[PDB]
Amino acid sequence: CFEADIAIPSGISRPDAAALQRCEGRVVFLPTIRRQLALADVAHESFVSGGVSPDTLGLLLAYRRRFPAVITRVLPTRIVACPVDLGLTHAGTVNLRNTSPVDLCNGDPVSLVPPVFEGQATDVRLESLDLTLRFPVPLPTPLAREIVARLVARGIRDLNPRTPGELPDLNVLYYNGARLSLVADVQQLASVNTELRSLVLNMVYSITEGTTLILTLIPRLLALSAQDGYVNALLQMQSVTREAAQAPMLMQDGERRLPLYEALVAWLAHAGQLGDILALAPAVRVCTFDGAAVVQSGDMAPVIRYP
Amino acid sequence: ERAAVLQAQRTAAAAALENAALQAAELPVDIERRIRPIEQQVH
Amino acid sequence: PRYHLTRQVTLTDLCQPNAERAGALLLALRHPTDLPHLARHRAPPGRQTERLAEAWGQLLEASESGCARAGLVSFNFLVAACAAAYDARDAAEAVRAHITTNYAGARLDRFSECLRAMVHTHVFPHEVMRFFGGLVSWVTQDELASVTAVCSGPQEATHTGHPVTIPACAFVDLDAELCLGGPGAAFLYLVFTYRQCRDQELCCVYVVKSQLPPRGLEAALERLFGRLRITTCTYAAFAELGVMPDDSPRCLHRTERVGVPVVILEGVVWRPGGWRACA
Amino acid sequence: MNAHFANEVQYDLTRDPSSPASLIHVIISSECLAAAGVPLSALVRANFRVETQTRAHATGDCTPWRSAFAAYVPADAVGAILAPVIPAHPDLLPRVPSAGGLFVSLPVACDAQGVYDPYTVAALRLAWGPWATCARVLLFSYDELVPPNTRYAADGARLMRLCRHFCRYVARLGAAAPAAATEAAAHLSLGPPISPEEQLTAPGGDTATAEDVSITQENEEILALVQRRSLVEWLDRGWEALAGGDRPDWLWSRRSISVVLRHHYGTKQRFVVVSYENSVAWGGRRARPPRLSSELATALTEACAAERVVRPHQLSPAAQTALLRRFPALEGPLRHPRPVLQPFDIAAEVAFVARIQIACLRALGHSIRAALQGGPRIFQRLRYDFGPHQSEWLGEVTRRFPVLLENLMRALEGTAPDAFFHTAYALAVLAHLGGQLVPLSDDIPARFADSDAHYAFDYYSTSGDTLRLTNRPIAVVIDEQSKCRFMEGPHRVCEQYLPGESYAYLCLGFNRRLCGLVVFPGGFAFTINTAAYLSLADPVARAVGLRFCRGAA
Repeated sequence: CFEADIAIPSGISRPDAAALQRCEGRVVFLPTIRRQLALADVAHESFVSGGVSPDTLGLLLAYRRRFPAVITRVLPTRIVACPVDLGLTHAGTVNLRNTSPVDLCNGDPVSLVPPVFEGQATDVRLESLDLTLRFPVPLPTPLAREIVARLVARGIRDLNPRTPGELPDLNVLYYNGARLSLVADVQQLASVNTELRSLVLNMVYSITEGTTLILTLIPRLLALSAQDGYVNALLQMQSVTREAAQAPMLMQDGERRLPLYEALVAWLAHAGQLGDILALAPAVRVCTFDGAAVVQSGDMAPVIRYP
Repeated sequence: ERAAVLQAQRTAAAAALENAALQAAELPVDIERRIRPIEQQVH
Repeated sequence: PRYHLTRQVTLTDLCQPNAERAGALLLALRHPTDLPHLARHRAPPGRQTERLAEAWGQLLEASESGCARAGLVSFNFLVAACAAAYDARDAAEAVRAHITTNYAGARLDRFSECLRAMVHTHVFPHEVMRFFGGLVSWVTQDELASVTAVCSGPQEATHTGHPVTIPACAFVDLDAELCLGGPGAAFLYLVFTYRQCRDQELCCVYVVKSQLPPRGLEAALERLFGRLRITTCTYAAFAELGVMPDDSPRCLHRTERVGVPVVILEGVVWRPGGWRACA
Repeated sequence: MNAHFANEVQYDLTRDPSSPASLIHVIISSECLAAAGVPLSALVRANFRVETQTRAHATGDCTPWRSAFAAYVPADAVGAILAPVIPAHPDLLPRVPSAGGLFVSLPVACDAQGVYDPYTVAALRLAWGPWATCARVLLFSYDELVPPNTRYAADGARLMRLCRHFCRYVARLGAAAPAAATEAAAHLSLGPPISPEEQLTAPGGDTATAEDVSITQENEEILALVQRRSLVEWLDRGWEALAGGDRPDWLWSRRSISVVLRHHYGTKQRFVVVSYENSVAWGGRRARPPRLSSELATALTEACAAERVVRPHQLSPAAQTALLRRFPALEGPLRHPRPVLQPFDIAAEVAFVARIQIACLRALGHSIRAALQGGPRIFQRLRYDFGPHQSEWLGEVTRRFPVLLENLMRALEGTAPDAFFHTAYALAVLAHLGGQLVPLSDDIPARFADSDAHYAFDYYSTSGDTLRLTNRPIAVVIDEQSKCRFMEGPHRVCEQYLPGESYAYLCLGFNRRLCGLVVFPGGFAFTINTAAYLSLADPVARAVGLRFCRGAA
């Protein structure tokens, strides 16, 4: 585990000692690797920057440059945390707590998302030690990648107004059913802006010279549309692909460079990496020993290493 | 209301001096290259 | 299982670990007889791909492969060969006074040409010469080699930490990043910083010093650089050299084996990591 | 340097816009800011925002405020482009010093086959902060800004001195130069300080020179009868070894640079007109052929100079319309009954302002008489209780009273109108002319546009001299009786009190309803219907508001 401890610094509200008991299996973001550390850098008051608190995109950027840690065992003197970034060498598969409305799967990669849900705030309050605690919500990673694209684009609509007030909310989610509504309260600009620029600048490099030949086959896409099932379902209705349909540009130097093969490389370099440069890295994977295929809300799932 | 305009036109005409004086900075200049290397040809 | 051994049989045409120290940060030479082909491929055609066809071919002139393949590249062999390249001269060049008096610049001069030729046709020296380890034993013969230089996690610097103490081999190397100092553990990485057609295909080898995650290292790779002035692209690759789980045991010395500045680093979790090169 | 360069990236936009345009580099120096009213210390405290808008001379509207760039560097601003500074090698080019200021290039309104319109003004605005007190406005016509040609002849002496100073730096320093720098020096020898001010004052410029080849080919012909890699590529390694990088800021310090001196028609000042070679801006040798035409600056002049017509409203009727048959955009300044901008005058934008200064004072002055027709009954409007001997202070205020209301209006006359637009009444009308749109500098709070109970005050000194004691319009929410209340929120003395709270203060508030207050100490105040006296014609006022409003996002 390469054991790391966090002590109980000063006093105890006597029911709130039991509040630390039911947080077993949650995640602490501690911005270090320590053998002992105070509880002051733990809470959300440390997540608050100079003067201002981060938004749910800034908390992504706040959870960027800190280190997650697993609650292992809860003492009245200390709390032993295992440093996820290094000390994931656990054949004992140190256990986590699922605090999420989604019943997951077996075999999901699990990445951490700030509490942004309408009813799972994960707000526990300490008044003897005046601190506020937001636990991250562990979620499956495609469902995690369906969230971060919404919240930045919702903040993309925070730059430009123009349109009438009835906008698509980006606030109805879909997992097999299960209509989810999240919170849209505040959108800090710099958390939107720096997230928007890497969405711009990576999509710059992901276009290359041999990429341009693919753009010719855009009318070839709709030729498969009215003659099969798979393509017509692949072609989205709310897509620009159905909108843009309504050429080599020769410039041929040398022609032994494999121009089409080189196109799919650098496109995958930056447009292939769009979930992980915006959000947190997944290192938690669902692995139950008993053959249980799903893990209930509130359960203690065994946790294995990087996916 | 006139005194601002009658000053601002006067400041323009004061600036239009050196707008024209620097434009008239070629009248002792445009003559040397059109006379001097032509006379030693006559020589 | 927190103790491992690895072994590769190569020549002493490369590193000559008998001429090295007990602690050296060895590279392999994976794909050793490679790169006439990838000289031709992966590059735009304004690079004149007939250069690396001869360039590595002059390297093994200084060094027929036989049954002992060319490998086990030293840590010294890149620092001194790029000593004339990157922004340190007469101090990085002391690594050349370390090599040519103990190892040979004949093999450097063919390879410093490769360091202008590999980077020329976009055949970048990351993902070739992959990490091998810290030179545990040197059971080599006279002109041949048989080295055990274990990979495989923290055990290289425990089984040379319960006893080589991991030099940095140049004080210019071990880049003192994070002068904003605090307590914790050190996270070591292997970055090749480039300059493409500005300094005519620059080569660089140095180790960074950070208490930073891989997600807090890429923006740290965009900041602190002055070699952005390029446009081709895909500069500044890096992999994980692993964790030094102590910032207290770093040192500052100039005594080795020619007086070469050197940094003692005791106790390292050698997480072998993975490379990344896109921008 | 780069503020001239990054604005060209905004010139790399537009694509196919409403009107094809240009871009002129304009370097204002120190005293052209100082005589304008710009504090040089506050901009010295490099990328800085400039809000710009462009204005026609004859009629019409204006541009909205465009966010631009700046580089205010105290140096030899001509000499810094010419002799730049490497961090390791600042003595790469020793020079002669000069004055300095802001580096701002400015765009140009043109036509299809562009004939630029002189007398038409682009307006600068430097914003030190939010407030109108942290603002100045600058005037520039295209007669002021556009020379016919540049002076890249001064660039000829500069470039070979560069090669000699690479021949000068390595020979002085010696072996301390690295391996790429010890080469490129002697490759410039096989091919005194640099005073940048001599490139302005040596009488030489541009020429087509095709007439100057035939005038020399028929001049060297007689002599003949009687008788019967470059250096610039070594300049790159000159920079790439001494700097260690490319620096596209310094890349156009090697190419063709023209440095032209011009002058300012407002305050007798000088400034600089700059064009590089590789600039897509005006005077660049990489630009779009349709640029500028100096035709309006020759038509209306010579048709009035050969006819000796001193003012072209005294132009002859055939001499009017024949120019109208040539250039058709002049129907505005010649055939409009009452244009809201004055046709053919230098201070036509200034006389546009001074009317508004006049027309409000009569709207003030005939409204002050309105509520004060006869002997008034004002009794009071605020709640301030007295001590017993404090009433004898108001015994003076009986006697003191009528001299003030002259001297308030005297001081309202006594201000400059440029200094009047920073006060509360000049913006409360703009909060009402936007209600007949967010006015400039955003001094208006978020809750001024809610009620009519949100007033906005100015403060004048009662005793001594009758002088203004504010920078800020102090907006005090006012509730028979009604007690006062402030709003929400670099240090000015009088800004701490309620209106009319104490002696030696005259308080003067206004509304979006434009029913104002004159608050005296002791509750003794009264409303004024200035809305019954504001006579601002909307087509006159619509050129007023657009130059003074800001489109809020």
